[PDB]
Amino acid sequence: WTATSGSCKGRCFELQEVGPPDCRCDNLCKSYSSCCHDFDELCLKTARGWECTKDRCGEVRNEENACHCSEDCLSRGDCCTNYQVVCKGESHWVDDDCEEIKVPECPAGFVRPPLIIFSVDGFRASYMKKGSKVMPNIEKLRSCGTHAPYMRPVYPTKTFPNLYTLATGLYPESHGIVGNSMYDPVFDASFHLRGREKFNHRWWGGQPLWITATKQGVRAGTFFWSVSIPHERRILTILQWLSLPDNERPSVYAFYSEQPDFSGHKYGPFGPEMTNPLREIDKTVGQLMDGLKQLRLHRCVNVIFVGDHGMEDVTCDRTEFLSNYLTNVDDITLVPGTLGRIRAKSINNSKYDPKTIIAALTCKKPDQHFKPYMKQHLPKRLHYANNRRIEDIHLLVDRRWHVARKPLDVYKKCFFQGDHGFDNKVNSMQTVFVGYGPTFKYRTKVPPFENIELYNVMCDLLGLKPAPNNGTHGSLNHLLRTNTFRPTMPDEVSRPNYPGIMYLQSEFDLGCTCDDNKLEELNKRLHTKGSTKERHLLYGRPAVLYRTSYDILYHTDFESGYSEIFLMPLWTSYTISKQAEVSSIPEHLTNCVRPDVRVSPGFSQNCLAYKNDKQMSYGFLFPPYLSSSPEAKYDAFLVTNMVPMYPAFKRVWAYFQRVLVKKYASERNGVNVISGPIFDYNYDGLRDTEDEIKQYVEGSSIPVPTHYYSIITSCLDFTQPADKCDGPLSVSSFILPHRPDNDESCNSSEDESKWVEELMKMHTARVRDIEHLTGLDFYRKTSRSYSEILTLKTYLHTYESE
Ligand SMILES: *[C@@H]1O[C@H](CO)[C@@H](O[C@@H]2O[C@H](CO)[C@@H](O[C@@H]3O[C@H](CO[C@H]4O[C@H](CO)[C@@H](O)[C@H](O[C@H]5O[C@H](CO)[C@@H](O)[C@H](O)[C@@H]5O[C@H]5O[C@H](CO)[C@@H](O)[C@H](O)[C@@H]5O)[C@@H]4O)[C@@H](O)[C@H](O[C@H]4O[C@H](CO)[C@@H](O)[C@H](O)[C@@H]4O[C@H]4O[C@H](CO)[C@@H](O)[C@H](O)[C@@H]4O)[C@@H]3O)[C@H](O)[C@H]2NC(C)=O)[C@H](O)[C@H]1NC(C)=O
Ligand SMILES: Nc1ncc(-c2ccc(C(F)(F)F)cc2)nc1Br
Ligand SMILES: [Br-]
Ligand SMILES: [Ca+2]
Ligand SMILES: [Cl-]
Ligand SMILES: [K+]
Ligand code: NA
Ligand SMILES: [Zn+2]
Repeated sequence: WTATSGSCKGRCFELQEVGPPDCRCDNLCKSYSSCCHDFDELCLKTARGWECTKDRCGEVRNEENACHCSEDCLSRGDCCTNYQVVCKGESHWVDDDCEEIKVPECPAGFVRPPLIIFSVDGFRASYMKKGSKVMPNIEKLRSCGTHAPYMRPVYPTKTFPNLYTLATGLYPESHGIVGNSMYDPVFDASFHLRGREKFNHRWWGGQPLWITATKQGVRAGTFFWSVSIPHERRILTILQWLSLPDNERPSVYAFYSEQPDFSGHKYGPFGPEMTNPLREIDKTVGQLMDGLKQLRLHRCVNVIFVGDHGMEDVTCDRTEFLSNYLTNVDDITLVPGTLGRIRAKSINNSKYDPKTIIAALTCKKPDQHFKPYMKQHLPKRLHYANNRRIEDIHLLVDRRWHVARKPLDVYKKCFFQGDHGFDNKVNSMQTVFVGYGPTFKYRTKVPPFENIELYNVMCDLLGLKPAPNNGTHGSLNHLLRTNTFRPTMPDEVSRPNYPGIMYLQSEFDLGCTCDDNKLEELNKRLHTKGSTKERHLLYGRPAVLYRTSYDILYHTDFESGYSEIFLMPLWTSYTISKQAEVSSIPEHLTNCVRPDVRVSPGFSQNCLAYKNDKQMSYGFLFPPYLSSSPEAKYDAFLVTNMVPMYPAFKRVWAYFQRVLVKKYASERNGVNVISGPIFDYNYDGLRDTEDEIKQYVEGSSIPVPTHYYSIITSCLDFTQPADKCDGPLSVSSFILPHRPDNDESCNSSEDESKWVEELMKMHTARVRDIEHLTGLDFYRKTSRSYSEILTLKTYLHTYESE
């Protein structure tokens, strides 16, 4: 109930929203059906259009007009945006040569440059190039400011998940908006685009920018606009707030456009009807910049031009139906479309088994256009598991396709030609970033980066301290002229032991067996003292950021940090030069495992546990294949280099170590490799403590990893070898799930050269992802600036074409 019979006189677009049943005059009132009786009349004026004309110049002020061409209008802050162009002989902002903005050029009484976020739904990254002839204002922003060739959205590449990530710096799994449509078992409530329940505050976690501003004494314009408020009115409102007295004037604002997403859905991303929406958007930017120019704010305000996701070609005929796979299709609920989420129709149904559903959806048709997953088996890069609102069964849908439950669903709703929501590494889902103003750089191109990083930068631009979030603060310092955030490296929490030879061979009873001169004895001892360490540890040893007990172990070919708690390395580091040669494991050494006389029997794995464990075998972190000599090859068979592996995963690992490491060393002019295990049994993307481990090698205290990582580093200038690099670095990394079968890879019964590298590409990762998962901090000792290293650690190698 609203007493909609109060009034909006003097209250139009009120910054503080008022409490029911008293009527509302804020930019969201329409959406709640709660505006005052007179809202349309006083706040949504249209009389005489949106532009001044020759005849309107110096007119007598008429309050009924949409915007004004009278003399006083500038003081009042309510001129039409073209007033000075038409009535005072001024040029449009787009027609002015651009000039570097070295410092904020603001009116007296501004305490900080204001920030305007101009957000656009479904603005695909390639429109910057492809639509460049019809977007001259945006093109001026882009070429004169700081721009990225594209920006990476979060998964799923839907509107609310992405808008709310921009606002908060958080993964959907942490902020809680995990979809456009959602079911929450704890509330027993649903969240939908149509309807009331989305307005409820319990859906929305983290701390969005407007709340971060307010709490720290920075005033915010209201970010959200009702769909029926026209674009010109949104602009004029923002220009109006900017004219308020110093004590009431907001410092941060948002504009939002429904376009080009709205038309993209109907016509596809490049439909010929797409030109017009792009024209209209550019026109709106023009109006803003002309309006800012009139108020002398065009060299004062920082402007961010940002999209939420791109748009892909999708039609009705490209639909996969679950009714073609499952005979039980009525016992499941599906959240459908560009992703699939499956739960049980009824929790009272005790016959429902996710395992049998997964199996029935796996590699059934030769060109199947989706892949089922338990959510914890999804690529770690998506960060899409740790929320009770994300269903245990997920379907990753191929770009260009839809998944539905039954054919009836599609033709009882062909309509659409565009959709979005696929994997966030897909080119067509990529979106835009342009920064323009005194705080951004001038005429600068920056590399692609993820939208989770922006909250920190908007905090920096406003002098705010950010709420805890998933950005890496400082990784975007290269976008900024000043207001950079200078972080310090985290401090090491545990220091390592450096054990010497302390145990006799016969003290080991491990069920392990192996068939195994002063010049070359002083030699091998210095190798064990760490003489080649500078070759294999190029960037310093990683720092252990938690409390634990570990050893540094040195060898001719590799160095490791060996965990006495988990009985295996946390990390193993080695360098493979361009010229290195692959050998095989000799026959006399096939089943060789050797005791490590630096490490107590009690802190060692044992062969008897692997013999007993019928499902579990073992592999090596440093590959024996890449030993630098027959004598150094013995080091690779030490029990301290051993880790548990399913026979199915060994096929993956062996191919990576035997074939791919050498391949990258040739292509890259040497590589440094750091490999290790990851334990994430509760799928929170964070390192498990020992009491969190759900699985051990049978009859032993040997914990089983959920994943294995590798970080592969070389010189960005590939004419220099990896161990003699003078400048910036180049990285690619992966987090491979440690699985007892290869069901994920439909081609797996073929040769490894046909499926392994594809799987690895899918499980590509940022070094930062690996840091969360291990509690390690890499690249401690380089010659490079720390901000540059933070950017390197947030890099993702996506394996998409240009
Ligand atoms: C991305 O960045 C984010 C933000 O930094 C990272 O997430 C943080 O991770 C922390 C570690 O998981 C976590 O810290 C916990 O906080 C608990 C208090 O939490 C409340 O307060 C915060 C701050 O105001 C608030 O933001 C939280 O909001 C969450 O919950 C509501 C829903 O309930 C949502 O509206 C909101 O979206 C958010 O949900 C998300 O987070 C929770 C986890 O908190 C998930 O479960 C959800 O699925 C969703 O992802 C909260 O309202 C605090 O209680 C915890 O303390 C326990 O654990 C520690 C171990 O150190 C121990 O000392 C304590 O004893 C305590 O254990 C007790 O409770 C256990 C469970 O009940 C029990 O088993 C024990 O026996 C003990 O009794 C803990 O400190 C922090 O909340 C989140 N923050 C956010 C915003 O998510 C995230 O990790 C980053 N991701 C990556 C990959 O880096
Ligand atoms: N109607 C709407 N009006 C505004 C927004 C919006 C969401 C997020 C942000 C950002 F980027 F700052 F976080 C700005 C504006 N979304 C919708 Br939907
Ligand atoms: Br939002
Ligand atoms: Ca974990
Ligand atoms: Cl969804
Ligand atoms: K075994
Ligand atoms: Na397979
Ligand atoms: Zn859309």
